Amino acid sequence: VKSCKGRCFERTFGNCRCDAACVELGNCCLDYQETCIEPEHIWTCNKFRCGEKRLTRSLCACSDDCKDKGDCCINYSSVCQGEKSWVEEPCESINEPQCPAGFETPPTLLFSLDGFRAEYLHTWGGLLPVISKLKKCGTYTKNMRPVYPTKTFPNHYSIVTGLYPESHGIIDNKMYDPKMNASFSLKSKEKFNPEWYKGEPIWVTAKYQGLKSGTFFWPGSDVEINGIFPDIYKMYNGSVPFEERILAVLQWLQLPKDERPHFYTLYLEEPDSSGHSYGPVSSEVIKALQRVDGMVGMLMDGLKELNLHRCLNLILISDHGMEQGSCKKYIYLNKYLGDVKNIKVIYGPAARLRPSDVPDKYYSFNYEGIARNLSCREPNQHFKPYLKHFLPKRLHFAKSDRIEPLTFYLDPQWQLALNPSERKYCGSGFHGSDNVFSNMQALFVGYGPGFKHGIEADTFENIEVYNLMCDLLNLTPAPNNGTHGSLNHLLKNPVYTPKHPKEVHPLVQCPFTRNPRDNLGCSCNPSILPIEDFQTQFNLTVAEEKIIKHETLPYGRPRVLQKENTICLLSQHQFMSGYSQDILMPLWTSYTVDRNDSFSTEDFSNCLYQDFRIPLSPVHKCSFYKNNTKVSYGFLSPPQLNKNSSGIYSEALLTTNIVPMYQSFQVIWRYFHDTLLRKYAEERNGVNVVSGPVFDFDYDGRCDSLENLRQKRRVIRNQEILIPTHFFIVLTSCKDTSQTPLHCENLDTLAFILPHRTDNSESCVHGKHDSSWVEELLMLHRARITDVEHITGLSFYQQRKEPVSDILKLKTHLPTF
Ligand SMILES: *[C@@H]1O[C@H](CO)[C@@H](O[C@@H]2O[C@H](CO)[C@@H](O[C@H]3O[C@H](CO)[C@@H](O)[C@H](O[C@H]4O[C@H](CO)[C@@H](O)[C@H](O)[C@@H]4O)[C@@H]3O)[C@H](O)[C@H]2NC(C)=O)[C@H](O)[C@H]1NC(C)=O
Ligand SMILES: *[C@@H]1O[C@H](CO)[C@@H](O[C@@H]2O[C@H](CO)[C@@H](O[C@@H]3O[C@H](CO)[C@@H](O)[C@H](O)[C@@H]3O)[C@H](O)[C@H]2NC(C)=O)[C@H](O)[C@H]1NC(C)=O
Ligand SMILES: *[C@@H]1O[C@H](CO)[C@@H](O[C@@H]2O[C@H](CO)[C@@H](O)[C@H](O)[C@H]2NC(C)=O)[C@H](O)[C@H]1NC(C)=O
Ligand SMILES: COC1=C(OC)Cc2c(ncnc2N2CCC(CNS(N)(=O)=O)CC2)C1
Ligand SMILES: *[C@@H]1O[C@H](CO)[C@@H](O)[C@H](O)[C@H]1NC(C)=O
Ligand SMILES: [Ca+2]
Ligand SMILES: [Zn+2]
Repeated sequence: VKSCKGRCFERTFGNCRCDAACVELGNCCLDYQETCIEPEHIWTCNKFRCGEKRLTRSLCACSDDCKDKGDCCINYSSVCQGEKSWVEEPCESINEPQCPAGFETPPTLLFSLDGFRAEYLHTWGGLLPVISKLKKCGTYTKNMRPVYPTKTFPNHYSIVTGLYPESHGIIDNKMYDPKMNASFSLKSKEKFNPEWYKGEPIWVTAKYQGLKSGTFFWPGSDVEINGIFPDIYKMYNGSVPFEERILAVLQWLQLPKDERPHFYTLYLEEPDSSGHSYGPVSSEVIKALQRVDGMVGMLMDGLKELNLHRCLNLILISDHGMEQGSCKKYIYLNKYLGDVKNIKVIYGPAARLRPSDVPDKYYSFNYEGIARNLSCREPNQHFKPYLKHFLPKRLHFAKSDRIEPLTFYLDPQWQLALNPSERKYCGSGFHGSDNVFSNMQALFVGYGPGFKHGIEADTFENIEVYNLMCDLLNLTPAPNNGTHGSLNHLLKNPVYTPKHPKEVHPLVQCPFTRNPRDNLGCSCNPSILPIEDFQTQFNLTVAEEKIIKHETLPYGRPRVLQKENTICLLSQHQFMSGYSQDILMPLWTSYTVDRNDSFSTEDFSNCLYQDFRIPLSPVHKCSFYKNNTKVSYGFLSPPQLNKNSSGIYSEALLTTNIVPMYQSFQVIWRYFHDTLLRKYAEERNGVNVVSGPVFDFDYDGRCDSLENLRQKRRVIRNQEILIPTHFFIVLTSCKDTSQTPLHCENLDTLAFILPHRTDNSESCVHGKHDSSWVEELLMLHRARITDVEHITGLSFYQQRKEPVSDILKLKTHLPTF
C-alpha cells in the first residue's frame, strides 16, 4: 500500500499511485521512479529492484528469474545475492589460466581511456577504486611514454602497430600527402582510404596466424588494411553509451569457440572529452574518471560472471595525457610574418608549416627563410622553429613526406597558430606536446594470467606494447620499432628469449707500417711531449693489453652490424677505438674518466701526431684545416684528459682520433669535455664514455649504407670528406655510486645524439652565459641507447653478465628530469 514493488502501471485503491499520471498530481508512491522508470534508463540493480516483477522496458532484469533467462544486470549477484564484486575481492595470483576450450591461448583485450594522463591515477587514485585494484594486483608503470605528436589517432595506431607515426603514416588527425595530392580528415571519405594506414595492426598480424579479432572502436579498425577488417568491428559512433560497448564485448566472449575472437579492443572518449572541455583539474574530469573507473568495474564484474577473470589478459591504456591551455600561452605567427595568405600553419603544441600552393611549391618553398625569420626573435621565446631533420632524433618525427618540412617545438603549456581566427578556444585542455612532458605521460595497467602481480615497472614506451600483445597471443610480431624482449620483465613466462645481435665480419687489423715521420703542417704547443718512438710506445705486452681493455671496454667493445664494412681496433693507453678505412674516421672511441682525473686548460689547437697504423691522407693533416672556413676537426677521446700528468695526453692527438667538426659545434664539444664530463665524473664516481660520428642524410633514424655515403661526400680544398650529421655520446656509471664503472652490479646510462650544425641558432646564443645553453641542448637531444644503436649500426654492452632481456630494458630507457 506504501510501495510500487510488483504493481508498476496497475491501478490502485490504497493511497499512492504507480502510473505515469501520478507525477503531475504529486501522489506517486515514494519509490515509483526507482521501481518503475529508472530501470528503462540504468544498467544496474539496487535495493529497490532486487526481486522486482520483470518490466518489459527494463534494459536488464533484477527479477528472481533473471539468471534462468540470462539477462541479470551485471551487478545482480553483488547487490541482490550479497556476493562480492570483482573490486571487493582481495588480489589473488593467476599462475595457471582458467580458460574454456578455444582459449588454450587466452584472449587479450586492449581497453583505451582517451586522454587519461598518468597523473590522474597518481593524484585521484583514492577516488578510482577499480583502476587502483588493477594496479595493485597487476603490472603497472607510473608513466607510459606516448609517441610525438601526443595526439589520439597517432598514438592509438602506434599502440597496435609498434611503429612511430613517421613510419605508420598517421602523423595527425589532419594531414596533407604531396605524393597523393590528397588531404586526410576524420570528417572526410579519405579517413577510410587504406593508402594512409601503413604498417600492420595487431588484428591483421593475428588473422594471418589464425586468430580472430573483435574491435569495439579503434583508429584503423574501420579501414580495410592489407585487405583485412577485424572479424567483428563497429563503425565509430561516439554516442553509443559506454555500458553498451562493454556489454557487446561480453557477448563476443560468449560466442562459440570457432567464431569467438582472441584479440579485443574497447575505447571510451573520457576522460579526454571532459579534459578538453573543462581542463584536466576540474569537477568534470573527476566525475569522468569515476565514470570510466566504474565501466572498468563493469567489465571485470562481467568477466567474473563468465568465469573469464582468471583467463583474459587486460591491458588498460591511454593514447596520451592532457595539459591546461591558456590564451596568454598561445603564440600567433602573424605578429612576426604579417597577415600573409601563402602559408597554412597546423595549430596547437605540435605546430607545422606548409605552403598554400600544393603540391607545386611543397619542395621548392623557402622553409629556411621562415625558419631564420622566426628564430631567437625574443628572449625566453616559448617556441622554436626546426626543419624536421633538426628535431631531436628521440622524437622520430621526420621520415614521412606527410610531415611538413618546417615544424615548431613548443614549451610546456604553450601552443602556436598563424592567427587567433585559425584555432579553437585557447583556454581549453590540450595535448600534442613533447612526449617526455609529465602531463603527456599515459596510463598502462596489465592484469591477467600472462602478467606479473603487484609489479611497478620503470617507464616504458607505447611502441613496446605491440610485441607484448604478440607474446600474449603467441604471435610472431611484424617488423616494428619496439625492441622485442625489452618488456619480458612484465610477463610471468616470456615466450621470446632475445640474443645480442651477431657481428657480420670480425675485425681487420691495422698493423704498424714503417713510414717517414712526415710534416702535417702543425704548430704544436711546446708543452706537448711528442711520440718519440711510435713502434716502442704501441708494441704492448698481453699483460699491458688486459689492463687497458678492462679500463676502457668494461662492457665489451661495440660490435658493428653493417654488411659491407671494414673496421680495425686501435689500442692506446687511455682509450680504444674502431677505425673505418672506408670513411677515414673512427666509428667509436671508448675511454673511462675516474673521480680524481685531471682536465688541462693547456691549448692543443693545430697539433696532430701521425698514426703509422693507417696510411697518411690529406684530411689527417693540420694543413687541410689551417684557416679552412668550410670545416674544422675535433677529437673523440679528449686530449684534455691526463691520468699520468696534469699536462696533455699526446696519444689522443693521433690522426686516427679526429672527426670533421664545424667550428660552431666546437663550442658544444669543448664545453662538454672541459666542464660537464668533469662534473659528471665527480657526481657519479667515474663514467665510461663512448662517442662517435653519425651519418643520417635520409633522416630516417638509421645509419646510412656505405653505398649511400659515397654520394654524400663534400669536396673541400679538392679533397673528398664526409661530414657527420650528428655526434653520439653514451655515458655509463653504476646505480651504486660507491662502485666505479669497472665494477657495476647495475648500469646507469645517459646518451645523446647531438645535431652537427654549422651555426648554434638552435640555442639562441646572444646576451647569455656559455654554461646555460649547452647543458639545455644536450638534455633536449638525449636519446635511448637503442636510438644510438639504430643510427650508428653499433651494438653496446654485449659482454655484460646480465641476461639479454635486462640489457634491452636498459638500452630502451630514456632519462627524464
Ligand atoms: C621502424 O620500423 C620500421 C619497420 O621495421 C622501419 O621501416 C622500414 O624501413 C625500411 C628501410 O627503408 C623499409 O624497407 C624497404 O627498403 C627499400 C629501400 O631499400 C624499400 O624501397 C622497400 O619497399 C618496396 O620497394 C617498392 C618500390 O620502391 C615499394 O613500392 C614496396 O613497398 C616494396 O616492398 C622495402 O620495403 C620499409 O618500407 C620500412 N617499413 C615501414 C612500415 O616504414 C623503420 O626503419 C623503423 N624506424 C626506426 C627508427 O627504427
Ligand atoms: C549512434 O548511436 C546512437 C546511440 O546509440 C544512436 O541513437 C539512438 O538510436 C536508437 C535506435 O537506434 C533510438 O531509440 C529508439 O528506437 C526505437 C526503434 O523502434 C524507437 O521506437 C524510439 O522512438 C527511439 O527512436 C534513440 O532515440 C537514439 N538515441 C539515443 C538517445 O539513444 C544512433 O542510432 C547511432 N547511429 C548513428 C550513425 O548516429
Ligand atoms: C591536386 O589537388 C588540387 C586540390 O584538390 C587540385 O586542384 C583542383 O583541380 C581540379 C581540376 O584539376 C579543379 O576542378 C579543382 O577545383 C581544384 N581544387 C582546388 C580546391 O583547387 C590540383 O589540380 C591537383 N593536381 C595536381 C597534381 O596539382
Ligand atoms: C572506429 O575507429 C574510429 C575511432 O576509434 C576510436 C575514432 C574515430 C574514428 N573516426 C573519426 N573520429 C574518431 N574519433 C577519435 C577521437 C575521439 C575523441 N573525441 S572526444 N574525447 O572529444 O569525444 C572522437 C573522434 C574512427
Ligand atoms: C619575415 O618575412 C615576413 C614576410 O612573411 C615579413 O613580414 C617580416 O618583416 C620578416 N621578418 C624579419 C625580416 O625577420
Ligand atoms: Ca639513414
Ligand atoms: Zn584530445
